[PDB]
Amino acid sequence: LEKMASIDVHLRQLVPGKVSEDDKLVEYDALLLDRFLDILQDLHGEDLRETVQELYEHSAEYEGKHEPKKLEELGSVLTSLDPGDSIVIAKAFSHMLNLANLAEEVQIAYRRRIKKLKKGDFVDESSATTESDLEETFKKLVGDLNKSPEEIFDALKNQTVDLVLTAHPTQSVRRSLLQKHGRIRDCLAQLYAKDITPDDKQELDEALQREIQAAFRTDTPPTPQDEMRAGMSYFHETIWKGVPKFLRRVDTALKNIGIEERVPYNAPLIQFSSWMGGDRDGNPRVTPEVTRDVCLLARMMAATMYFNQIEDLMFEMSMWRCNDELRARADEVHANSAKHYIEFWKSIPTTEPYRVILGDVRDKLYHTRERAHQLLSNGHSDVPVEATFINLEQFLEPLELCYRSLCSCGDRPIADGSLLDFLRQVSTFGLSLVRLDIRQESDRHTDVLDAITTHLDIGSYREWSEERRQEWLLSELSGKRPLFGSDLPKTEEIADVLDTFHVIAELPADSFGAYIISMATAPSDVLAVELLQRECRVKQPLRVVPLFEKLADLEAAPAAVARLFSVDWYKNRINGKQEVMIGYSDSGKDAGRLSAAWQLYKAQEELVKVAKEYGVKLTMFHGRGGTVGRGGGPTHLVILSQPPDTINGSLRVTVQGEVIEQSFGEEHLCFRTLQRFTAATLEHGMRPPISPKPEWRALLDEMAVVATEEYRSVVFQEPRFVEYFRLATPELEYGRMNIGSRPSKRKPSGGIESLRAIPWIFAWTQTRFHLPVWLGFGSAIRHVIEKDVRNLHMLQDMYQHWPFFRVTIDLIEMVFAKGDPGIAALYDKLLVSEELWPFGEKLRANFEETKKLILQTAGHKDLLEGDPYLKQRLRLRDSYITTLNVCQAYTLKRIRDPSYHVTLRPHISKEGLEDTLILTMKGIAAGLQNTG
Amino acid sequence: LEKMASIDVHLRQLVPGKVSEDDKLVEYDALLLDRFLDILQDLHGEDLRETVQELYEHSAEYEGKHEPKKLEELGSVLTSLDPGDSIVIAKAFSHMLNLANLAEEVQIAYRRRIKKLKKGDFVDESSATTESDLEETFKKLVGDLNKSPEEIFDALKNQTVDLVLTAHPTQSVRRSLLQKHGRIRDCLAQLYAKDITPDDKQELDEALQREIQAAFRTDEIKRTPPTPQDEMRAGMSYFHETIWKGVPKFLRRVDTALKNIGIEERVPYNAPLIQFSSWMGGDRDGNPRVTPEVTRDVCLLARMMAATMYFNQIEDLMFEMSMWRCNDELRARADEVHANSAKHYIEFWKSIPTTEPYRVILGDVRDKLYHTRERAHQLLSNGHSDVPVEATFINLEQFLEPLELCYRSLCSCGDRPIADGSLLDFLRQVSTFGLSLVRLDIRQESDRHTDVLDAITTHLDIGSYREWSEERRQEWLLSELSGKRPLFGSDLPKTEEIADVLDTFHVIAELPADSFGAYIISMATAPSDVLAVELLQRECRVKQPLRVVPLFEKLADLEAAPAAVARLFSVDWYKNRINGKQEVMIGYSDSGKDAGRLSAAWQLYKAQEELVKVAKEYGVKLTMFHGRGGTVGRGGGPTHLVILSQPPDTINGSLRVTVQGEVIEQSFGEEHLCFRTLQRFTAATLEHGMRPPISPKPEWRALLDEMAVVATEEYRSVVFQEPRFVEYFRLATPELEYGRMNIGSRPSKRKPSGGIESLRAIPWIFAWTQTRFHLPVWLGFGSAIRHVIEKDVRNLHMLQDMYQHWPFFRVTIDLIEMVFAKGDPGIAALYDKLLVSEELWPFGEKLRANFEETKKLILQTAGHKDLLEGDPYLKQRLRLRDSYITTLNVCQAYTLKRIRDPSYHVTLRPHISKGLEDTLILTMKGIAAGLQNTG
Ligand SMILES: [Cl-]
Ligand SMILES: [Cl-]
Ligand SMILES: [Cl-]
Repeated sequence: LEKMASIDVHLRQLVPGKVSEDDKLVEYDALLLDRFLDILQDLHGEDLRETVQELYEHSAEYEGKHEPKKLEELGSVLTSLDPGDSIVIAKAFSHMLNLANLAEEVQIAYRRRIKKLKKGDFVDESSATTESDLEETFKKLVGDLNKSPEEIFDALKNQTVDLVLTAHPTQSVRRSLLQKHGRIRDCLAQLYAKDITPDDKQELDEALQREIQAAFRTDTPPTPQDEMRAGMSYFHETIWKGVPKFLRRVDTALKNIGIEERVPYNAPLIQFSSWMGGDRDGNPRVTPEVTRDVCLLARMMAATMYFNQIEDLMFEMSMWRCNDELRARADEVHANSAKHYIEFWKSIPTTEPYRVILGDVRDKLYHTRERAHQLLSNGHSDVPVEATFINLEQFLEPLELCYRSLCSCGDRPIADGSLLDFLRQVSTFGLSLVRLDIRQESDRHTDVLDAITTHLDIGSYREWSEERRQEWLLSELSGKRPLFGSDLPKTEEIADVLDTFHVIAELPADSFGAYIISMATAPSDVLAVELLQRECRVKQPLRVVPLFEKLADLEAAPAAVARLFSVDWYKNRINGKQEVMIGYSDSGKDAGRLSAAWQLYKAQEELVKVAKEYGVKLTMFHGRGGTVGRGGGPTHLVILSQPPDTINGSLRVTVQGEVIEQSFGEEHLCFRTLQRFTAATLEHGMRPPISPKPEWRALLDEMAVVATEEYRSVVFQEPRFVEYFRLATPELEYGRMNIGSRPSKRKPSGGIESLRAIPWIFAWTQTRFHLPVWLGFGSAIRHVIEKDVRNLHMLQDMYQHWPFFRVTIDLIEMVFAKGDPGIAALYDKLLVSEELWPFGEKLRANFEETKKLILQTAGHKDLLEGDPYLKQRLRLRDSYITTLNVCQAYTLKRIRDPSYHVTLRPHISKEGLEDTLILTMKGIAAGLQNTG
Repeated sequence: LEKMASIDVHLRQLVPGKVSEDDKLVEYDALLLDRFLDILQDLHGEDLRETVQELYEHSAEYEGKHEPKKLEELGSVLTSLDPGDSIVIAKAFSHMLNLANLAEEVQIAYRRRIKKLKKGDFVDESSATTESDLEETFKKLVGDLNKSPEEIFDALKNQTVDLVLTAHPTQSVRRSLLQKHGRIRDCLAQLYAKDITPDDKQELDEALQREIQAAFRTDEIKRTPPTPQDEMRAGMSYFHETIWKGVPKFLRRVDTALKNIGIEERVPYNAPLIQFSSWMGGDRDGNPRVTPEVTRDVCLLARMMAATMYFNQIEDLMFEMSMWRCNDELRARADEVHANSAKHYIEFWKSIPTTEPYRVILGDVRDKLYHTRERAHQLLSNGHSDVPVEATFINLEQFLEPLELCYRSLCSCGDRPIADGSLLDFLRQVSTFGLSLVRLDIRQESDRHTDVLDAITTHLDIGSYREWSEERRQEWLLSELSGKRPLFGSDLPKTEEIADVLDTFHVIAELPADSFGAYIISMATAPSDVLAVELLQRECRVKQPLRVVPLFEKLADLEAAPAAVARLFSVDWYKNRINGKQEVMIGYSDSGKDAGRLSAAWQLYKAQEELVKVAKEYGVKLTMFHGRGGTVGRGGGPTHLVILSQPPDTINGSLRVTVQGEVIEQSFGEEHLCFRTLQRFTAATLEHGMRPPISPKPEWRALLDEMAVVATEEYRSVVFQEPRFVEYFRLATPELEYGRMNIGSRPSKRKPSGGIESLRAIPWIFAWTQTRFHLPVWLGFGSAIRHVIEKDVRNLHMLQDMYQHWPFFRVTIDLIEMVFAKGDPGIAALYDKLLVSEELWPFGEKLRANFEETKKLILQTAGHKDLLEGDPYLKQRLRLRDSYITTLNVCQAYTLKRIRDPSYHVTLRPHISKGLEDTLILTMKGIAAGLQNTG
């Protein structure tokens, strides 16, 4: 059984050097692959294992030298498989790739940092191995920026990082498999403890095989409640315990620069928001009942976690010396009816006052859970609302009383233990863990107000000009008469909108965040949501957040927001705070990526100018994809790259589902995520990036013109482009496939304009081509190099000295690292008409030229020259991904073309090609993670 | 703040050398003591901290050279304290001693073993650093005895270790304080990781200080002398702490060790290698607070604790059990369960689909567990329920069946590795803990049964069962058990005690057999006592009667015991009722209180010999239950040799031992300590079953018989013949204050009037353990060894041969020597000076001289010049503890003088920073926690 020696040789040939000396990635992945292949031999036979290992070896040789002969060598094997063998092989490479990710995570979490590797500039913030931790950021602020420790502390006090969980564009990984990945990571890490005993190591090996098999032997498009349940798992996994540890580390770093206070436990440095069950944009499956469900489910998970956390808190709080105030409350609580701690104590006596009060809190938490459960499964309760906590103050008040009393009695250290962590958990997570944003297209609000005005015999709000719409909406917001009643013809859509508002109205305000308007263009959209909110009797209306998607919408955004701030009603409703959302993926679908990047920098600049004008605190909400959508260290520089004063201590970022596991799956990875978001926000508030030189802005304006020209000329002007897109890519199968929880085309008939951003990026990411990400950069850089000899030098200056530019270029280079034109050529050869075959050749030439020009700008000879660790990990995944690519291509040809008969091979073991296609989609998706 | 330099100096003088090179004990206790003393300065002032530190330094100097001046300097400070400062200093030294204990536990748990330190004989089995682990025991059985691994495996399959939790004789430490100690041990251990980062180390320091303060600021006196339900709750803490998770880890290590000798099977998941029993809520012997309701309560409470733990564990089990390939049998069960109403996993899944059959079955089991928990809670809190009994698990088989279905099903499809994961741990936990975690034994005096039957026969006009001879008692009992007519009804004059007995039986009949073990008869002397319990059981309608276990306490009861047990096996009814299994109990503390220690030890070896002879004669499998104190009563490594020391064939794969409350924290408080405890019980049981100790040479037997005669003569001549002994015991010792003080949950004097004879064994041992004198343990040995050395010059050599080559003798002597390490005649003399009349002073002086003589003689026997010459690790830890205990000794002595004598006015000192009874209780609890086990 000498197969391990060969896979060892191929892994060492794929990743030759050591990116450090704790570089155990090759060792880790070799171990996981040996154990997996032994299990595979045991379950589906020797023949299956030999076939699989032959496929992987060819894949590694290809990712070695990129010989096109290797790809046909893979294909000859993969097409001769009957659907059963195809499914077993595809499943196998999916789990192998997953194991590579798990090993990769262990490497990242236990890679020792290097102090001597820091260069001293902003480039260090692009990798976790050199980025500034919390305290290095403090000493950067104190030494270089001449900020006082008091100023840093006060900034932290008023800072908020708000992380928004969004639905996975594909497989939102089930909670059970998250747990299994956790056990696998734990077993790996412990197996490499330089102190492990022989028996412990054997039992760890046996647990590792056991877990790999457990994950490999498990097989609707999950209901939005199920996907939400799955998306919330990271709170149980790492975030709940991780948050108080991080805040405590903030306290320590403050003590180490002379600050004697701790960060106030009620200061919302960390907040969590969710779109799961709230985003309705082109998703009729997200109903009012779905939103109510995920709201109550969230309140349930929160009550459970607080309930379970408060018993160990009750065990710790056994003191007797206390406040006069606390003693009064304890004697008060002692006057009542003790069912949830009989296993611990028959009853809580009055000489343990903290235990009395805390026991009453535990009882109210129990009634809170049971009521939320009763509302969820029925629609009414009988549990008195006064016997529960309804707002955060009812909850915080007795805990704060305990804290005051303990400090009163010289027991402050005890208070800074389980109690401080608990208080910080209540402040971070509230009664819901997350606050749900609601998202809907503006057009639906136009439809509702149009049915309303037509019903009042005043005309059609839709035909009205923007100014007339604003004037009517303003006259209604300032009036006292209601707008409509039950007597109102509602279409299914109009009734959905109003019913969603009624459900928001009947639920606690702690569950909701922002009302997000998709395709927002004008102030009347924002006023429409505010009016519909008020007239549906929502007592505390949500803050309305416009989403400006298209490029023209971005240009018109600061005028519309200034006009909104200028009207007295909206100015008194917002009370000096406004949140605006900009969409990177969406805008890229409109006008290419380079143009969306520069337009979003300028648009944020102008929005900040308006916000300073009217005295409003602006919060920029960064949607999905983009430069702000990356994993790990790059994000630190991403945040540092935003224009000066666009953050100002209030950051709101989408954590894309395709990165959320790499970011919160493990204890260390999670802690470092929270650390870098907080540190980059704090530093940016006190140390903005440089203002761009005037020639830099002129150069980017021209490049923006050329890049949007090329992008629209290929994507939108070419007549046969849509046919090519439907052939050289699995877009049709992705939409038909019940994969994306929502549908792809907003209007089923329409073109790419109506195609959503997620399938737009996905379709080209599956083929390792990524055209929506890089297209346009080529002609823009060619144009400026040819127009003036010196512009290359200017470009190289920007990449070296302008953070915004460096992060934009860095993203293009990274996406090219995940690209391989040869595989794309295979897709062309199998799936595209001969009439249309030369077209892909031209686009591929553009791919190569764009790659060379990006290298020239970054001063690099190879891709990712500055981040060898990431190059290593990506090169590792590519060996598995390439196999899922070839399998997906031939499977597509077999699905579309029943006239393509293959010489099948005999069944292998196990002692429908649609399923295999879905496997390859999920696999390739999991191996490429984030692109644009 | 250079105070740290002084406490470091004193600590290094107390423990000078290194018992290894991972000896960080002095570092550990120095760090903890520094942090504690800083907290003490911050809360109660600088003067309080300086006074306390001056006291501790003097205490350590005393435990160094035993200079009598140091004791008067301690007393001089301690008498001048007004009651407030007395409370603060006593509390302070209690928590400091606890920290010495915690540092000691960390040192023991992380001390690396040394393979080169093994000598190759049985002496190695007396210390954790050299004892044989499971695999070393296997290879010792295979190499030296040429046993096949299959024989070892079959022995393990049929071996059972049965550990019985009994009430702590004093402060059964509250669950909360156990948890704080856990956090402190973890901060220490993590603070010394040789790779730890600066911020982590700073935050661990902050957590350590925080936790030490948390423990110091909780009261440990007020409320009630905890109700038996509360004491049971506190006693059950070790299942949540370590035992629940600990059982499957140990069994898996057993599997690995079996693999390393060629055995490919695992220990069958239903095989009872480990069992737990409880007396908490069942022992009524001289304890009227333990009522029938108490028994019903602890049974149902235990059933709740078990259902809770299974409920929480089966959710992770449900996450692991996500397979789809399954058995035809399991697939059928999944389709059936799917036909029903799904309320306990909405946060996880809306409902369980049929393509996850293991999740279907496990979810339905989880539902049944929730109904069981809430139902038992309803029975406890009311008296009835409404939860249908068919919607719960009433016996262990309903519970085990679907889990075995999952295991069989998983193995059918080549998923055996998956089954040997979360599921195997679960099956072994169900088999070990059952539906109750523990089985409650009931214990009652035989005399109470005599009272019940006497009221019965008097009510029927046949005579008084009490006046009847033993043979007539037997004849009547035998005529009644074989008959078809009931014995009594409601029309029966019952005294309060008789009603207690009958209600106890009625409660036993109304509860599941899964909750009960053995009915143990205290002061058992004759077969009529056992037949009385069997009859009262049958006539009180207990459907599945408990197995009856006589407790032979007094020496004469032990001598007559094999005759009585033989007579019991010879009666056809009892023979067919017991079905070939019998458990008999012997009591080490009881026998020592009767006849001294040496005679009770030798008498118990012979008594076990004779009981085995009877069991082999009649073909019955005998189980010896070892009560509290004794040679079988120690902490840690010594138990390994203790078990190996029992007479051949007395164990035979079924061991039942009392785990005394004063040691249970040292044995089950920490992960490693727990694993090694289970390991040494299992390994010692297996080895004794296959490799008995040598049989004693005839001259060793004759010699021990002589020593038994002389030793009982001295012991009874001092305890029972000296008239003023009872007078002295009430002065030189806090026996009176222990009983009057609401300390021992039960009372001391059985009949309040009587002497030591009616005094229970626990207060008897305790009273003398507090004064560092330990008279009940060593008295009689002095004269015995003197007698045999004088009769023949050569007997010393014979004694020295026995200690070196006879395990029983070595463990007995080892125990006496260990108790002597914890003894100090100077402190006992201080108690004499403060509390004892002058005309009785020579009496104590004479007793102390016996103390000295026995000590020297014990040394001569063990071939040692210093105490504990062969176990420096134990000597080291004991020396460490004694420096703290001594201050609590002097304080307790002067506090006793202040309580008894209000005519003793002291020149008080001013109060320091922000009731002598509470002080006394503090000193008792502290000294008890530092001295732990003796005899
Ligand atoms: Cl989107
Ligand atoms: Cl639901
Ligand atoms: Cl006893």
